[PDB]
Amino acid sequence: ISHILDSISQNYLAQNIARQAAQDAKSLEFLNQQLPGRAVYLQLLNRQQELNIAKSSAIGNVRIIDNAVTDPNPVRPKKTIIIVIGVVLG
Amino acid sequence: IDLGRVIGELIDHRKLIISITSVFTLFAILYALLATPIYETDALIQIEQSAPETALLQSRMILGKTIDDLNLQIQIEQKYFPVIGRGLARLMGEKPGNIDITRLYLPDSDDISNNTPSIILTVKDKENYSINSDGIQLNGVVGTLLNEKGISLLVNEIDAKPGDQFVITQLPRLKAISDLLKSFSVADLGKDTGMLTLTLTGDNPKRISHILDSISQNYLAQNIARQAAQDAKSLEFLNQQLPRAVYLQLLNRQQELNIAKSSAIGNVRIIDNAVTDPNPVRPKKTIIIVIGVVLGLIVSVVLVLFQVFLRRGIESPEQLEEIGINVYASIPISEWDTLLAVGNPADLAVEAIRGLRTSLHFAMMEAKNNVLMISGASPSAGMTFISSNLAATIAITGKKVLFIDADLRKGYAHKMFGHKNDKGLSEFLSGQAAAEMIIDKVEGGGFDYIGRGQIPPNPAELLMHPRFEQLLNWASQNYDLIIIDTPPILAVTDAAIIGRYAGTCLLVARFEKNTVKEIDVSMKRFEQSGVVVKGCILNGVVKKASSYYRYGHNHYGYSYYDKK
Ligand SMILES: Nc1ncnc2c1ncn2[C@@H]1O[C@H](COP(=O)(O)OP(=O)(O)O)[C@@H](O)[C@H]1O
Ligand SMILES: [Mg+2]
Repeated sequence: ISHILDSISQNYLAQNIARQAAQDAKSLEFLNQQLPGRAVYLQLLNRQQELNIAKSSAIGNVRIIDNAVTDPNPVRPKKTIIIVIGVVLG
Repeated sequence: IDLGRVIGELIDHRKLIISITSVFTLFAILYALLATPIYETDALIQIEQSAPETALLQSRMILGKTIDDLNLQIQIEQKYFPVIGRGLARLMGEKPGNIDITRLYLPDSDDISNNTPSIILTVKDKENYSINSDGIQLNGVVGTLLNEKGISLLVNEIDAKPGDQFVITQLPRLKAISDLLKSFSVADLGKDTGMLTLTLTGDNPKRISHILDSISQNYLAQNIARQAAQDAKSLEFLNQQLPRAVYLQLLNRQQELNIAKSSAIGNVRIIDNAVTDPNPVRPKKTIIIVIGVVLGLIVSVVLVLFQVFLRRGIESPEQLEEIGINVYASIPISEWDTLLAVGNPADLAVEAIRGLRTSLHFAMMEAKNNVLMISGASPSAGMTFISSNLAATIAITGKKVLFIDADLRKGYAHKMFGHKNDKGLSEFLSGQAAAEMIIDKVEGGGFDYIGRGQIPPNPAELLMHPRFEQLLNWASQNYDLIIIDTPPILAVTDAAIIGRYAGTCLLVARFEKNTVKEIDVSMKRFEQSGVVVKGCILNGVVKKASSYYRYGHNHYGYSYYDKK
């Protein structure tokens, strides 16, 4: 469960940075599909790199302060409340 | 009432309680098993709020687009003749047949009520099929479309077995939308987030996921399109406004608006495409069966609670003795035209009649004569059962007993003893028979008996004849005991006439059929006519736990024999 919670954290970490870039990635996606007067072609090249840098540097909103560790004491079953209820119910 | 009373009542009515509860649980289980399972699929939508988006998802514009895409106005239902044929077919492991229809145009009757025309498709094989709307039979084949009789139908990929029928309904577009809108719900799940949780329920697990995907995609296309439209409208005017430095400046704005429209991206977003939860959400079998048990119990309890508060019959001899009525015996029901005292002398009811025989030997002493009249309140209370068996238990003790069947109305003692039916008590009272010709011997008995004879038209007036007292005065010298069986006193007055010549009179009370006031009314009707009723005989007692808790004793009696 500690390996799973580490995977969930890292996937959400890798995924979150990607999400903010997704708005600029879709713009970059259509720009690459739209790369063919020449002065405008240079203006597109300036937008071409600006979308490359924005996507690459767009990592934010998620920080993992602590990695997953397992509490060695089980949370269930709660032996004391079970035995106590066993006495009282009996 | 207390704990013992109610627990005894529950023990006594345990058959009723168990049967009613089991019927309720059986109905609950049959519903939980035969009800069609309804699944639920969910998608997650994340808007870039989320208030106006909900009403646009549930609109007839978005939902109506899904009905057109998936042809949700073509309703196909497997044909099952009963209201349970679908559920049991699922239990038998039969996979439900499904046919894919891509084109359906019915003749559109559109009459006063049936705005939804319907046909019935009967699968003949994997390839061809039949159609019958109103008896008109039409043969169709997968592939080749059908345009006949004003009926357009295109069936693709019949996945079923031959013989299966299907009801194909072409419901109106609004009805298809209203059905979808009824099962389709939208939520926010955070009340602030841009997340929308689209859920959809239905009996088909695969179909509802295709529908929720169509709804989501349509909503996604529309949402993004609107954001795209603003930039498409500006780029539209730019294309309309292009007429050299400003021209190049507009060219930069030209592509900057091309990129935006191309990028698109609605504020709304999809994070999870629709998948169906394989566990049905309805019917909830556990809560249905549990309610079936609990509802069956509270119904069984109120019925038992009613029968307890409504019953008025006698429950124990104590009820009769609270009024001052001596109960000389309590005869149990004999579970065994025969005399019980002769057929089964060891019966528990004969053992109780022997206890009456010894109780009478002490009560019939100090009486005027040896004549014992046995009457009762209501018919079929056991007056003939007790008097005839009491005569049999006194006959084995070596006494001469005469059993007179003075029930000139419905007396059947002659049938119970073996009869020469001629010359009974009627023929004697009417003067057409001598006292010696009417006495007959019980074969397996030990006592003589006088039958009623032919039913007279005036039974109560015959018993008033002075011949009846002459017969009793004559028989009282040739017999040690005369037992007179009579009709019930609350029916006719015959017993009050006969009771004038009987030294001892006993009433027979039926266990649950007679009431305490009914027996008190009977004893006071005798006393009003000069007949002193010595006591009562409670008849037909059954073993009941309620009597053991209400009173200390159930008054049934114990079995005492050596088992061999
Ligand atoms: N304690 C009993 N046990 C078994 N059967 C009984 C008992 N009392 C009556 N019966 C039966 O129920 C019927 C009613 O008895 P019956 O003598 O005809 O009633 P009555 O003369 O009071 O109208 C009879 O067939 C009788 O055999
Ligand atoms: Mg009778």
